[PDB]
Amino acid sequence: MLPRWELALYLLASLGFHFYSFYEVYKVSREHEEELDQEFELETDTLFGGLKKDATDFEWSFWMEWGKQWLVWLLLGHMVVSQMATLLARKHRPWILMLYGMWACWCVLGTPGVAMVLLHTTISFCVAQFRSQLLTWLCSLLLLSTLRLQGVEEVKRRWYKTENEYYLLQFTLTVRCLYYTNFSLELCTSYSFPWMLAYVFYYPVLHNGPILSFSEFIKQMQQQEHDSLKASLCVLALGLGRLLCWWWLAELMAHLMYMHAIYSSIPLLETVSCWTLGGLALAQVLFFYVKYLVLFGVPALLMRLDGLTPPALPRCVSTMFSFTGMWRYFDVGLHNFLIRYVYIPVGGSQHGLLGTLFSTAMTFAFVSYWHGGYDYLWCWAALNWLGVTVENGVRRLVETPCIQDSLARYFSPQARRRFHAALASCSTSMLILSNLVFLGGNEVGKTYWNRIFIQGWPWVTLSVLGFLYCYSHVGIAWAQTYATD
Amino acid sequence: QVQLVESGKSLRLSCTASGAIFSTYDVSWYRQAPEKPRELVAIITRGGNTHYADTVKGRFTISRDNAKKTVNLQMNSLKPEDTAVYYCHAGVQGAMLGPRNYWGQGTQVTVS
Ligand code: HEM
Ligand SMILES: CC(C)CCC[C@@H](C)[C@H]1CC[C@H]2[C@@H]3CC=C4C[C@@H](O)CC[C@]4(C)[C@H]3CC[C@]12C
Ligand SMILES: Cc1cccc([C@H]2c3ccsc3CCN2C(=O)CNCC(C)C)n1
Ligand SMILES: CCCCCCCCCCCCCCCC(=O)O
Repeated sequence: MLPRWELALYLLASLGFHFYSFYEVYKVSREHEEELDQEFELETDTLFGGLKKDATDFEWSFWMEWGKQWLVWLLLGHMVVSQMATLLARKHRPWILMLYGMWACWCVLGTPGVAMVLLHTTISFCVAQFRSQLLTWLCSLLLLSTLRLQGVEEVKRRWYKTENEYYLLQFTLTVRCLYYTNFSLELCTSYSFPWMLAYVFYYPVLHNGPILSFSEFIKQMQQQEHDSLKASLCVLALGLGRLLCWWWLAELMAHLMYMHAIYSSIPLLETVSCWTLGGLALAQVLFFYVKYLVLFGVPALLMRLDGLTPPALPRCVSTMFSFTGMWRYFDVGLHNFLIRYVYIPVGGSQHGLLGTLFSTAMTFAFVSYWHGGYDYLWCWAALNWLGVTVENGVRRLVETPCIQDSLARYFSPQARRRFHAALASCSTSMLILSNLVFLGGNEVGKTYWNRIFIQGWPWVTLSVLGFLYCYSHVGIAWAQTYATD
Repeated sequence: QVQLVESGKSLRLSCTASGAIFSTYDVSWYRQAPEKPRELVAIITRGGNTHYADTVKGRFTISRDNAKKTVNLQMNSLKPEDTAVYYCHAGVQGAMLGPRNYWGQGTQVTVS
């Protein structure tokens, strides 16, 4: 749709301000190294010369710590046991995998927590016997709230010597919530307590993994065909190479940029150059993408080696230009879950506009609540709700035959592409703000909003919108491939 | 395992976290009068931003010092209602920092 030279110029500008802003972030991090070390105790390693890591991130440091401790070995064991079952006798593979999942859950959490998962699953199963979608949703919500209660938190903390084990239990149960809620809703020979235990205690996605729809699990696990061992080895080698590359990139961004430390000390964030501000925003979202690439590629890798078909991994968030697009592609598993359940049952967009505005509102309320329900999560979800609704309304208005005919009459398609990118610039300028509010908390979002739009209304806003305009042109040009079909 | 321990004319309260990176916690001060739910009194975020409950605005001052990992609530012009149990609460804000949340033990405050 565009002359090659124009697209090349847009792409060069896009990579230009990404790398320039990263350079600004790197310089700022270098300048304040001593203060951050004395404040947030930057870690030390020999991975990259004399650089000192910034482990103020919680998910990354936590998951890497565990991966070293136990999870990597247990995943290797799961791989070995899966291959052994497939070779000796595949007829009993599902139950062998279930037993291995129970044993691994016991090893990393002991009986206190395997019992908790079993109790949650059993209660969900019994409630499912009543066969009422409302009952199942209420049971899942109440179980999640119990996970969020205080006395429950204290009793759980009592059992575990190290807090990290308690947080692992919290994440495991937060995801079991979705897994057994999915199964219970589907229930409302295939559906028996043995199958539900097989699904819940599936080790690859036990702790924090892509939400694997029960349909795929039952269909492919019950399958009677598999690839050769040589193909499995080749896939394992390639997947492990890609995972190592992704982990190396995550470590590179952790070392070069102290983005997390800069976001922890709000006073610094409010006195840096605006180029550094945009660089910090982009570095934050890109580090999050790499983190949920590394963490979601290991379960995905294992399930690929088991013959399962996992949800597609997130697509680089430097080519995402919309609330709906990156709600569809970044988190594929959760998106499929939220569409099939949660959204459709309430009514969705097939019954009146109010129906759409309430189905989307309820979906986003549940999504915010699931992540934990803190205040900043509610703000991020409200921002996303407004963005998604506004975008859907604009798309509907454009799709009207009169509007389409007028646009064709007046604006050339080459021109209408420029208008599309111009709108995408604002949409993305709010897409990054919502993500910043989700990551750094309300204060970071307020600092960005004051510094960029209000305090810099004359020219800073225009500069940001122009750079996001080039960004949107590149993003739409790339996304023209997959989005169409 | 972060531990918050309270302490303590006017009365000065405190909440001194230990073994924690206190530069990021958004400490707070919840008070629970008997036969009533716990209610927010004063919250001080990690950027210095301060917020107060409507009933106790101006009279109450909340301050913090990251150097010593301490918080201090200053209650002035006490009234018979203020008698309650005051709970610290050190919770983070942001998906990078995580789901940290360490309610304090709590302390008793009485007048008349
Ligand atoms: C505007 C600049 C950028 C553009 C146009 C861009 C575009 C793309 C595209 C098209 C892909 C493959 C499509 C897909 O994975 O869904 C990709 C992959 C990726 N991008 Fe970006 N990207 C940009 C900047 C960045 C930056 C700064 C990083 C920093 C880490 C990054 C990290 C990644 C990673 C990790 C992958 C996956 C690599 C792989 O496993 O094959 N991207 N990018
Ligand atoms: C969801 C969880 C289980 C993901 C775990 C990711 C795996 C692949 C991660 C977690 C911890 C990582 C290790 C952490 C530290 C080191 C030391 C370094 O000198 C070589 C890489 C190595 C050995 C890493 C290899 C990859 C690793 C094992
Ligand atoms: C606005 C928006 C919509 C959808 C997903 C996201 C991503 C995303 C990407 C780049 S920074 C960012 C911040 C917030 N986010 C998520 O918390 C993803 N949830 C993880 C679940 C699905 C396992 N943002
Ligand atoms: C809250 C949304 C922020 C999104 C920022 C995206 C990155 C765009 C690049 C901005 C660079 C700085 C613009 C010029 C500022 C100046 O010259 O003072």
